[PDB]
Amino acid sequence: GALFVHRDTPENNPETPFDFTPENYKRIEAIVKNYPEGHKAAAVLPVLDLAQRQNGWLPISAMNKVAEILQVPPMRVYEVATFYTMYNRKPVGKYHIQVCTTTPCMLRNSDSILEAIQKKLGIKVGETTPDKLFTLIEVECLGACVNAPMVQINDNYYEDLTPKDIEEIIDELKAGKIPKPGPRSGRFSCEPAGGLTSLTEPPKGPGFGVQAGL
Amino acid sequence: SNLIEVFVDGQSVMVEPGTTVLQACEKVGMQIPRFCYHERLSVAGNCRMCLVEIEKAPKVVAACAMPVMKGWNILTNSEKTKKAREGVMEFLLANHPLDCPICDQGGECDLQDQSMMFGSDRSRFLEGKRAVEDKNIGPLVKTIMTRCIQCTRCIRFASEIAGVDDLGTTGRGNDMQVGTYIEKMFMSELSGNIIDICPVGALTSKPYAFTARPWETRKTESIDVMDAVGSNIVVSTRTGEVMRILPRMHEDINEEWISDKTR
Amino acid sequence: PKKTSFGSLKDEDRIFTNLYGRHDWRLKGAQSRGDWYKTKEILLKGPDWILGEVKTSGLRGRGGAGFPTGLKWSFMNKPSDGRPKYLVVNADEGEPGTCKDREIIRHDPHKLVEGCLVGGRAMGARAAYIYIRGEFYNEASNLQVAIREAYEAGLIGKNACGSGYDFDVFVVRGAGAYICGEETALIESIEGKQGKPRLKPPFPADVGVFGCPTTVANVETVAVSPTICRRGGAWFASFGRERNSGTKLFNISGHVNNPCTVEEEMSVPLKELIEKHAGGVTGGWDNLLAVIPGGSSTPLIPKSVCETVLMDFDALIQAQTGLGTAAVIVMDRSTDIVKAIARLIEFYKHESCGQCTPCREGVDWMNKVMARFVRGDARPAEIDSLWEISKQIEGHTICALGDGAAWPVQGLIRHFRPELEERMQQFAQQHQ
Amino acid sequence: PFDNTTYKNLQHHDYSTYTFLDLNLDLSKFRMPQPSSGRESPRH
Ligand SMILES: Cc1cc2nc3c(=O)[nH]c(=O)nc-3n(C[C@H](O)[C@H](O)[C@H](O)COP(=O)(O)O)c2cc1C
Ligand code: SF4
Ligand code: SF4
Ligand code: SF4
Ligand code: FES
Ligand code: FES
Ligand SMILES: [K+]
Repeated sequence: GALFVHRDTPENNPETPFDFTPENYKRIEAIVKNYPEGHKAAAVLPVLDLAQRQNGWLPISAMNKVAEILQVPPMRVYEVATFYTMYNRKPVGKYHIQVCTTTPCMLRNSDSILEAIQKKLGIKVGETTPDKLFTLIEVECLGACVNAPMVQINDNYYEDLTPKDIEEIIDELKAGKIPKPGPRSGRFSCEPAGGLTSLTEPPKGPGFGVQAGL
Repeated sequence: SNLIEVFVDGQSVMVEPGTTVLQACEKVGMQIPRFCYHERLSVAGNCRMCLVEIEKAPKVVAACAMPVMKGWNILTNSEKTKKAREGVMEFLLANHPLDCPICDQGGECDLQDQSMMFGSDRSRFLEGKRAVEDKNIGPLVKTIMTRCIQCTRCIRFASEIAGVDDLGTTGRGNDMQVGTYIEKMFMSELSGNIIDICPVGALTSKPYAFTARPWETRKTESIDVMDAVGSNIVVSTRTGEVMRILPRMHEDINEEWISDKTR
Repeated sequence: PKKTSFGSLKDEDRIFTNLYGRHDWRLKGAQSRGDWYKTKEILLKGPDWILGEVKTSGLRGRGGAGFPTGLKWSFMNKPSDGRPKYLVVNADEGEPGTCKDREIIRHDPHKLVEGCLVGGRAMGARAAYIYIRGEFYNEASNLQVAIREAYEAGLIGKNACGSGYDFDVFVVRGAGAYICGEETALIESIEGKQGKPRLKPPFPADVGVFGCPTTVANVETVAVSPTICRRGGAWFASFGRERNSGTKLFNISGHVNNPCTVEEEMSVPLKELIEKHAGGVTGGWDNLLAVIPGGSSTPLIPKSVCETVLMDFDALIQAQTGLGTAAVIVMDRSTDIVKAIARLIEFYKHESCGQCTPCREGVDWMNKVMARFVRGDARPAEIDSLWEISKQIEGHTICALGDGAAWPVQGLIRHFRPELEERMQQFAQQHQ
Repeated sequence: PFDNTTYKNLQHHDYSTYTFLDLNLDLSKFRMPQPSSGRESPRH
């Protein structure tokens, strides 16, 4: 969790059952073939991420299994697991809400988004609802700054958010439906709101402007 | 004829290619300050205590890792070098604990001594300090990890010399921690050597704890008889009693290591 | 002849013609807009011709440092020893305020893939690894779909585009770390370690990913290269002031009416860029407080500087800042400028890899001081103290993240020192 | 047929947990054989 030392518990110890399913073992094979022979350790990050997609989070047994598959020392897998922030070393809720609070999103009122989520779910930053459906955390810039304020829920970005929009999104999740990702304001992606200021003409076709000699 | 000419404060020295700036200064008897660098470990370049000015180069280089180039003039005592050392020493001491009276390293501490020779004489750090949990790695090496300066010497020793990959860093940034992550004992026949290489009191001898200060010991250079290698050792005594055993460098025998039984 | 006013880029001269994703992003749509056109001829022209075109265009790195691309890529133009050679495409995109590379990956993936091939050919690389930040999952999947289409059309893989050159494009996802955008930290992450930057030398072109010769290039730098080859370096070099050539993707965020991504000519005035494309500053130009012109790592500039500054590498260096990634963050007069910068320091504190002393300890130190400056719980002598601390970090670290955390502090102290002292005065009076 | 008014990047609304790794598994057949360092790992 917040700590970077591991203490065994009944729910997280070397004997906690974990193993890759037969389908994930085929995915691991293709992952490992993307790298030169003699450098299997390159597959630690994607294989560790796969273990988290199958299981939701990474028990210490999952880290040991990854180290065994790739034949790297287990400590070199613990270092990766604790270095990178997308690995969950404690269980998380079904929907991991990640709100960006870095300056560009703060300037467009990411706090009101954060305050709205806490009210609707009745939790605080870093908590899981007693249903174990939602976990709320703050994150650094998610790479969608022009669509601020925005959140990521699992793999999906939800952008151009107001307090009403995020509440609608959470209700859809609570009702067992995944809402559509992308801006909720009116625009589709990153174009300026209120009409295109560029790229309004039909794009040119092949060979336009090609230099002589080709 | 492969040697190249470089200068240390204007004095010419001929060095073979691949020699680092730090090694070039050694040849003229100048010891660059260091924490992470150890000549028997892989270069790390992370402590930044070895930063030095190259004449006409606007940026200081890490003397321990930078290969020296023909014609370079290394200024080991310029204001630019001295200000780099003072800055780095200041960062090292910001979160370091006020432990010298209770810390066994006191009196033979490279942090203490290099702070005296190369650091400022006062603090301008007005915040609270980091505090770290202690890790249990067996009955030989005590850990007080709040004193760790993250030089990674122990990690590189365990991996490269001892062939054990149990030590690493977990976390990131200011909360980066040296340890084993899980509860694990670093039991190797060469484990005790990480006490010597650790520049600070983070790793200390548990059997030796609290029994003596370095200045009061007498050094008797002697030989190990625990096996047939014949490791060279220093026997520390005080007022007629043996206090500890330390390695004594012998390039052709034990280098600067000893086994745990010897130690 | 030598145009002196820049901007007003026409649509025909825009490279990323699907920037807003209103046309098909898959192979058929990309080929209709001119992607993958005469790629075989470009590859057969040889590495020297491609590198010559890139050198002539005056292209500079779009990743934040702005090194001349043509010279940089030419480090790989050397005979092969035993080792393979690799092109690594930096799609980490972590700099706060920067979201341009996201648009390229999901809307013009085939420009990136074709750029990998052309750029890889110029360097003699056998494969391209595209490192994309782990959060960009849907963007990565779009890119993976486009790569599959390229393999099935014979454009990449064995005998790419029928040129006889073998090339692979791999996608590797990060796992949440801003430092993995740093070129050597990116390589370490691909090799399965913590993303901790390497010291240099060696340089990646000598010892890179898997210990092999490598070039790390930004997504935007790679994606423009096929067009620079098709339309010539001269055409690209005709935009912007000399040594600041080409078109550029700009993100405008913060307190503007229409935050947006847009492609505009290099050396365009900053004020014109905000007004024409972003719909002006919220509350009008007179409501502007400061701008961060190139992402979080560039020093902020105050309104007075923003009136006349041009958006290119040299112009912003004159303003004691930098172009960076060209991510313009606008702050109006209602902004708490101290809190805004204090939040960036907190970002760098959370992103420091912790490897080297001045950043591991120094950035955390600056974060604590800035937190007290926000509340005013400090004394004016600590301002010059903070300045000196930032100078002890800058230039003493392994990688440029330490520099990037020191520069915002220096910009705040340089341009808003009275605001700091005013707040210290308020706190003392209120508490006394 | 020049419609510059709809968003044509809707495919990712249907992506799932294993979309990325399924594409990588699909791509596996198109790759060139990897180079070799000459040993199973740096610890061999
Ligand atoms: C902390 C840090 C983060 C960086 N992040 C990125 C990034 O996300 N994308 C990028 O292209 N370059 C990034 N860079 C710059 C790269 O190290 C490198 O200069 C760049 O990828 C070179 O490509 P270019 O010459 O085409 O710009 C970063 C640098 C630092 C120090
Ligand atoms: S390690 Fe050195 S400086 Fe730190 S408390 Fe011990 S003796 Fe003092
Ligand atoms: S415990 Fe000692 S040797 Fe290991 S990293 Fe810390 S200071 Fe260095
Ligand atoms: S400057 Fe910071 S991020 Fe860069 S290597 Fe040093 S500690 Fe790591
Ligand atoms: S600052 Fe929030 S997405 Fe960039
Ligand atoms: S001794 Fe050179 S950086 Fe530590
Ligand atoms: K020690």
